[PDB]
Amino acid sequence: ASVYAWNRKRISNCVADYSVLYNSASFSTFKCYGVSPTKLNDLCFTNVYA
Amino acid sequence: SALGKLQDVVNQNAQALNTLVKQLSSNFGAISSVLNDILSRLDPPEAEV
Repeated sequence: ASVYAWNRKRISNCVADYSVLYNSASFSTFKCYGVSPTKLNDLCFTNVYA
Repeated sequence: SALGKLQDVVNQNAQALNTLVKQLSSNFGAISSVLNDILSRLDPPEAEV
């Protein structure tokens, strides 16, 4: 979707494996602000909005 | 209330200790007031900050 009509997608009740997401080498941009990118595999979240 | 002086000493010490314990719940401008949260959340560069 475009910028003005940005979609909000609920990610919940799921087992998250961010290791494979981080191991990808075809990302133009990659940065995290409020949490370390490699620490997402230990913490537990909910209501993850994409 | 005839024994007010001793009770005031006890109460002053109790309030001081309670305030000292309560100060651990303040983040002092950090993202969290809990060290463990920052340890398990952040990258040591800014975790140090």
